[PDB]
Amino acid sequence: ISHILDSISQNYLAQNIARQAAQDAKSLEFLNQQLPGRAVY
Amino acid sequence: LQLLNRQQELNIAKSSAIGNVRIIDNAVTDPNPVRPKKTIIIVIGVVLG
Repeated sequence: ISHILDSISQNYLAQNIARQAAQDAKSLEFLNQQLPGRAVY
Repeated sequence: LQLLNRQQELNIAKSSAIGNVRIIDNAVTDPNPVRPKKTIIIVIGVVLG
């Protein structure tokens, strides 16, 4: 049960620190998909 | 060039578009029916009788 509760806490931590970066992660994903005047590049 | 940069930023913002709504749990069905509640129906039958 202590192993399970540690796993729960770590999963919760990773979920929180992934939701925080979610918006920037998807922005970066679309920017990578969007890389092809040169000043804009 | 300033408008080009603004247009690119708006492209990124439009495509990302992550909303203030999050689907945490997708739908899964509880395999045990919520109706009829067999035990309470049989108990009510007993007590009503």
